[PDB]
Amino acid sequence: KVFGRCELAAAMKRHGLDNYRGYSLGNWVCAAKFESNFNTQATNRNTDGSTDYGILQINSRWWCNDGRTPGSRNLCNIPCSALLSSDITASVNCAKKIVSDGNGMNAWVAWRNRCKGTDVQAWIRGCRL
Ligand SMILES: [Cl-]
Ligand SMILES: [Cl-]
Repeated sequence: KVFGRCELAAAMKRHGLDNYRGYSLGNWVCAAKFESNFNTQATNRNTDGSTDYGILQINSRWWCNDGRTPGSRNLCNIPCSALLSSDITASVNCAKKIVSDGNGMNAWVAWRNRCKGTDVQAWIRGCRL
């Protein structure tokens, strides 16, 4: 599923992401924009052989099981394929764990490089919600 901007903002809000660990809704929408272009099916292979999955490009090195990342963990206790669903519940629940791990949203390199220190509220501006 490719979400609309305001559609994704609403789904994230419903699942308790606005202001989670202090990160406003626009931070999460901005992160998703640059990680997946709002496509729940986005997958990308990393140099290390791990793979990033879903709307927030959650990595198989620590967070989900894909069966093909040696020496990995599955800290969200989920198959990586659950992160590609049209229903974002699994991605949101696992993102809550990630952003609580100590470095906040800097866990997402694209958030640090493309969202952090910008007008992230632009990403939810005009949205009813
Ligand atoms: Cl915001
Ligand atoms: Cl923080």
